Amino acid sequence: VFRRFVEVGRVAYVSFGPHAGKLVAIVDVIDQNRALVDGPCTQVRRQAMPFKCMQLTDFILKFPHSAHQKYVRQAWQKADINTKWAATRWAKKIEARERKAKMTDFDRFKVMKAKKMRNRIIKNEVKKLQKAALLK
Amino acid sequence: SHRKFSAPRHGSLGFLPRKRSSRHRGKVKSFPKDDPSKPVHLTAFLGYKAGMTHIVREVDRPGSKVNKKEVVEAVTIVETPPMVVVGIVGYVETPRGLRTFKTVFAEHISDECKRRFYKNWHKSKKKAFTKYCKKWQDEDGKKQLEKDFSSMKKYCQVIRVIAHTQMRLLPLRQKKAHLMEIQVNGGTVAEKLDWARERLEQQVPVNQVFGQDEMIDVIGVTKGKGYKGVTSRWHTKKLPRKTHRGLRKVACIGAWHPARVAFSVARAGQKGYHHRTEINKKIYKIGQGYLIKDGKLIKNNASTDYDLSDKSINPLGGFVHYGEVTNDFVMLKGCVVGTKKRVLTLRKSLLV
Amino acid sequence: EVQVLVLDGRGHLLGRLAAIVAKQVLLGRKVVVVRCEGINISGNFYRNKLKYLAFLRKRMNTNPSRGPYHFRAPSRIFWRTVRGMLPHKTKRGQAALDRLKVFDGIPPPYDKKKRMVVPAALKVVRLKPTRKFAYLGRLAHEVGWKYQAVTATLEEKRKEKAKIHYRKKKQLMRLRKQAEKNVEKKIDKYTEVLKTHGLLV
Amino acid sequence: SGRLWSKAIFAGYKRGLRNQREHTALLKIEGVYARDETEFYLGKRCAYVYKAKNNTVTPGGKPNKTRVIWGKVTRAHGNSGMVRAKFRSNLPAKAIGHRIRVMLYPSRI
Amino acid sequence: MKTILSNQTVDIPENVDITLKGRTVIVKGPRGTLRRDFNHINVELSLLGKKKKRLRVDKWWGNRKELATVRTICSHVQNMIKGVTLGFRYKMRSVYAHFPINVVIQENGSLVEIRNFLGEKYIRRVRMRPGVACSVSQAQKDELILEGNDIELVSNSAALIQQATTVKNKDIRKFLDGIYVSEKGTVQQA
RNA sequence: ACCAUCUGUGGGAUUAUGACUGAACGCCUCUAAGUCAGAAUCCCGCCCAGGCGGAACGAUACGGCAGCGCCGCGGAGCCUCGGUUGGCCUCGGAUAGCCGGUCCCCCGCCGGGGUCCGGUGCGGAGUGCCCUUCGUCCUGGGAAACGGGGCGCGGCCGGAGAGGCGGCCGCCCCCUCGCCCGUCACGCACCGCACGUUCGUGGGGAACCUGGCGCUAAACCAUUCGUAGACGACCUGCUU
RNA sequence: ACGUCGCUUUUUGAUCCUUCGAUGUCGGCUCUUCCUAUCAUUGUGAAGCAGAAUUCACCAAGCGUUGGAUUGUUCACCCAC
RNA sequence: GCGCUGCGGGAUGAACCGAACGCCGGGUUAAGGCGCCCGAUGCCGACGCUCAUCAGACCCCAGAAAAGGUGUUGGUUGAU
Ligand SMILES: COc1ccc(C[C@H]2NC[C@H](O)[C@H]2OC(C)=O)cc1
Ligand SMILES: [K+]
Ligand SMILES: [K+]
Ligand SMILES: [K+]
Ligand SMILES: [Mg+2]
Ligand SMILES: [Mg+2]
Ligand SMILES: [Mg+2]
Ligand SMILES: [Mg+2]
Ligand SMILES: [Mg+2]
Ligand SMILES: [Mg+2]
Ligand SMILES: [Mg+2]
Ligand SMILES: [Mg+2]
Ligand SMILES: [Mg+2]
Ligand SMILES: [Mg+2]
Ligand SMILES: [Mg+2]
Ligand SMILES: [Mg+2]
Ligand SMILES: [Mg+2]
Ligand SMILES: [Mg+2]
Ligand SMILES: [Mg+2]
Ligand SMILES: [Mg+2]
Ligand SMILES: [Mg+2]
Ligand SMILES: [Mg+2]
Ligand SMILES: [Mg+2]
Ligand SMILES: [Mg+2]
Ligand SMILES: [Mg+2]
Ligand SMILES: [Mg+2]
Ligand SMILES: [Mg+2]
Ligand SMILES: [Mg+2]
Ligand SMILES: [Mg+2]
Ligand SMILES: [Mg+2]
Ligand SMILES: [Mg+2]
Ligand SMILES: [Mg+2]
Ligand SMILES: [Mg+2]
Ligand SMILES: [Mg+2]
Ligand SMILES: [Mg+2]
Repeated sequence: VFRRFVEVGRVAYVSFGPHAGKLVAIVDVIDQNRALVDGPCTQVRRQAMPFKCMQLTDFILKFPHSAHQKYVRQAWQKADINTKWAATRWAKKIEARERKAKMTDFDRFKVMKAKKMRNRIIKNEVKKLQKAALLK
Repeated sequence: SHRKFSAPRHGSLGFLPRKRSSRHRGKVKSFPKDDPSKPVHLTAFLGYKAGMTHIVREVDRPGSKVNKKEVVEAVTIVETPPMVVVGIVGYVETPRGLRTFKTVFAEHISDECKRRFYKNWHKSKKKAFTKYCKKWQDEDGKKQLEKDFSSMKKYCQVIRVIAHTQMRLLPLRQKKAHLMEIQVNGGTVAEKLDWARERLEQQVPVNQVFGQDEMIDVIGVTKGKGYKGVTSRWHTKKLPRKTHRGLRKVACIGAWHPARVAFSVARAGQKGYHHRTEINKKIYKIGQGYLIKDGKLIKNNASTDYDLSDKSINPLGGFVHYGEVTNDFVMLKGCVVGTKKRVLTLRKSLLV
Repeated sequence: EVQVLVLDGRGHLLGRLAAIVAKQVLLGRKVVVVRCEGINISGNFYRNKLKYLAFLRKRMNTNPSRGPYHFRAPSRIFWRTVRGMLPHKTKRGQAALDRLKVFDGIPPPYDKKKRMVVPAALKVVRLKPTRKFAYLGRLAHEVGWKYQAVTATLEEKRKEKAKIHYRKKKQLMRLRKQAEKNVEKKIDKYTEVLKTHGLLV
Repeated sequence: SGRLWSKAIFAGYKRGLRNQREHTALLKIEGVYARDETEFYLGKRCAYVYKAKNNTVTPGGKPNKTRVIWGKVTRAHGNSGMVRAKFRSNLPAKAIGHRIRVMLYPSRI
Repeated sequence: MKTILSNQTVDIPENVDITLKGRTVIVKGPRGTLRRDFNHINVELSLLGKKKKRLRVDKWWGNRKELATVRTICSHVQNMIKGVTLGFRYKMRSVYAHFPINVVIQENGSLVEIRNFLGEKYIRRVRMRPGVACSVSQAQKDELILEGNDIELVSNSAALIQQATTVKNKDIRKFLDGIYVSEKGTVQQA
């Protein structure tokens, strides 16, 4: 039933802590609680990091365990995780949250005017589909 | 220290408090469980304690010393004139219990039943149900009543008929009728309403509720005795004759600790007039009331297949402090609670 | 936040939920707890049943009518748990206690309202999967609660009605997704404004 | 027109367990459930708005039933978004659990 | 410690179909269908292979106790595979010193009436678990044949009969009277 | 008056224990997960009482022009209690999994199941969604024209767990304004300042005026009864 | 058995903290409740348990544990059920 | 040290732990705490250990021993 496994090369998204919001690659497993992570292209140096702050992604890199950061960086750039991650809905949901928290007072006014109008265009078309289905 | 010799406690704590009953008419605290397979039937009836006589009968009890031998058994005569159904009440099963859903009354209500609604009938204008009865005639009322019956059909799980006794047929000073709710068991709820609607304003004889050779329960209020001491109320041992300050007492009403008198200690107070529910009172005879046949009066309800004497259940000179029993009666084995003239609730057995 | 906080009791731990509720009613915040029969208690059933039977043994010896009242209904058990967590012998605590309503099952009007959970009291969150737990409904039914079957029958009726309402919502939502695709040209420019500020993905 | 003030609850007075310091009030502000989030509200004017029987003068209006005790948020309290406030008169105990208006001024944002 | 991984795999016969609905195991075979629910055990069940099927039970990070259920589930599944292919046949023998134990089968193997156990005028009415059929052996006397697909139902039905015929207030070392399970086997022989 | 006579009761989870399936520990094992039988115990029923706990139903004050009910969100004013300062109208639930959408089979335009396709750090997202307040004038595009607004009317359907609420249709009147972006200027712009904004035509006690519709009682004492009783209370009767 | 670890406050001691401007002392009688370290009765396990009887142990205090001679007696002892 | 002494904590308490006291505001602590009563963990606290059909839960302090367990978790000495 499981689909995402902790393994050498698995790319994880850091949820909280000093490196919150960054991707890392699992280089080695220390024990049941900690793993040796290394984000060379994401500005996270090699260090121990608990599994409690890691969210597994659907990305696996191919490098042997405890390899030097050079080989982790080569595999990271070879698969080009940075652009692939940005194309995912996971990252898009993240950036949407940043934009929403970044809305100025003027932006909130502009979004509301758009909501007063778009939801209203959708409402009429819903009512039309109500009536069309009723006759049919 | 422990009591030197063991002895059972005097009286039962399961009949507390020993207070005067809040009701004069016996209350059915539990009606028999409903089996929809059984035909639609009433579960209870109201009667009046006329008095007691004794009978003679042959006992068919294999292995007994009275097998095929005649015995004398005391029986109680309960006068049960037919009851009139004047209303239907519906109940809905709620997580807080059973809730009275809707009540529908019949169009015509006798002055016997209407007396139950008034503390001083003599001074009243007897206006009860005068505007309600018009619902059965007005077109708006007829629809409203039909909505009530359909809503009771759709939502209620317990259906009861409201029935009253006919005090005009009894030899009592009281003319105010005792009204009670009688649960209707058997069938589906739809069948219960159909059955109960027909019986509206109709009379129900006792032989349609109970049968011969049936174990039934009798519910009523015992005979009042007034304020009684512990010797009579709880049957505690009388103290020695030399006892100063009186001897019809309980000597020790509790230990030093706990420093309060407990509820389990015998105390003086009200005795009798307590609501009680005695069970397994066998029906020996369902007697017929006085009948007029082709000019003559038929009153030989006390005649058996072996004593063809044309006599009524009434003892020579009439039942003492009750009167003459001219209506239907039920002959119950043994004694039942209440004085003479006490109204008794007859309920079907809850057991198998 | 809401004027009246309606909490589904199902899947929640009795004491944890009581602590959260007790604080809220002390801070104003009228609270309504429903499905108290669905509340769970940590530890195996027999241990918890022993605990409540031991509660039944506590009666004033001289006069049990004045002694502790053992309430059998799951609602009243939870209500008594909350009362233990309040200063109920002061006017402040009593006023706080009046702000709490507890119900077995979901009675009207709360059956047609959105019900909120408390993840700090949820059994799936607070208990390890290998620990035994007890259902307040079964525990109450075995200490003298009479209406386990009636509540279960009425809850099944309510769940039938709520599915018809949900099928209607799924039909309405399928239509609203259809509506957006039909008028996308007329709402394109408004969609970009929402996408620019993260209101849509 | 709109709310223009933040909702707060008069949770209780500054206290240990067996000693109560009524000159200081503890306020809970909705949306503020961490200590680091309280820095916005420090120094903001606070109002306990109630009604009495007699009419009292109203600034910029006619006399009505409304009275106010004016205060100000002084510092954070605990790790959970509570704040301390001092009012020009000690808050009456009947107000515990009631609404305190946390203003948007004195503004620094 | 907590072991990282512990798995046991059970084979599946070509004539048996197993489907998984989460932790619910549905086993279908010539003799019928058996369903079991394993929601009380936190394990991962997977089906492997297409030409020949294979069920694997996975447990990650379990303690000594959680580790023990891995073989328990596998044994239960193998029993279900046995039930739908060959079935279960629990043979009971009636042992009596003086009073023969008279067993009559009613309601097509659903009710077993036991008479004259120890000379008692009490007739024992033992109701078989659903899906379990009891019959009196024809080859050999004093023998009962319990047949069913669920080892647990068939064996519990035998247990109900065995504890029905219990000697009380007597030295049970003597008085070896009752119906006892003598053989555990299968309706079909492989 | 055991000194006569009658009546005394059914379930459930389980204890001890005995077991089933079954690992741990290739065997074994009543136990670890799972399951069964189980008793003067326990809990409930039966039975006694009946909450500063509810329910359903009846009747609701007259020749005085009186008392009352209901409607007309009728007209004001009075005293008195204040809190609050948008709404969310709902699947069931799972958690070693879940959510959504389709092409076929059977339950009868339903619903269920089997595939298949998506989503899953939940975006068909409560970290969410909906609504939105300065008003008006001139004036042009969008959007809409299947449109809005009326305790305006009448009717229908659904809701009983505590329904005390929700929806639909027919007609009449009314406006084509309402919502997005533009043109156009105006409103006390009260000269920096607090209790502003809402629910709200709030709840309660009255005292008037105003129009319509509607109603004409019972309780207690006294008396009586004696199925009752220390006194209260209680069961009763008082022109067919 | 030799040893050895405990529990109880149903005996007696030890102590003298409370009460000497006073807490009525023994025993019985009456009455309620409670404890279990269970005599009986319900369900059971074990035996040097064939049956009957008996003994040991478990769940268990729901229910019961009496009538007398002598004695002020608690306590004893006997008669009888 | 109490008596002669309040005050914070120890629920409660003459002696314990902190600390000794004019009437107040602000700040900070001690001992002790921070699920709710009840101020403070509403930290995405860390690493384990433990399932109790009499669990356990904080000086004084307010209940327990010898002895035993194929419960489980570590560790020691050997052996195949
Ligand atoms: C030898 O037996 C006894 C010795 C003395 C007392 C009386 C005392 N007991 C407690 C009190 O100090 C005093 O009571 C009274 C009222 O004086 C009773 C029995
Ligand atoms: K004594
Ligand atoms: K004012
Ligand atoms: K003395
Ligand atoms: Mg004794
Ligand atoms: Mg009842
Ligand atoms: Mg004398
Ligand atoms: Mg009880
Ligand atoms: Mg009770
Ligand atoms: Mg024997
Ligand atoms: Mg046997
Ligand atoms: Mg007698
Ligand atoms: Mg049973
Ligand atoms: Mg085995
Ligand atoms: Mg067992
Ligand atoms: Mg069982
Ligand atoms: Mg206001
Ligand atoms: Mg010795
Ligand atoms: Mg002394
Ligand atoms: Mg004295
Ligand atoms: Mg004194
Ligand atoms: Mg005294
Ligand atoms: Mg004596
Ligand atoms: Mg014992
Ligand atoms: Mg007892
Ligand atoms: Mg003598
Ligand atoms: Mg001195
Ligand atoms: Mg000194
Ligand atoms: Mg000191
Ligand atoms: Mg202190
Ligand atoms: Mg202490
Ligand atoms: Mg200070
Ligand atoms: Mg410290
Ligand atoms: Mg504390
Ligand atoms: Mg707090």
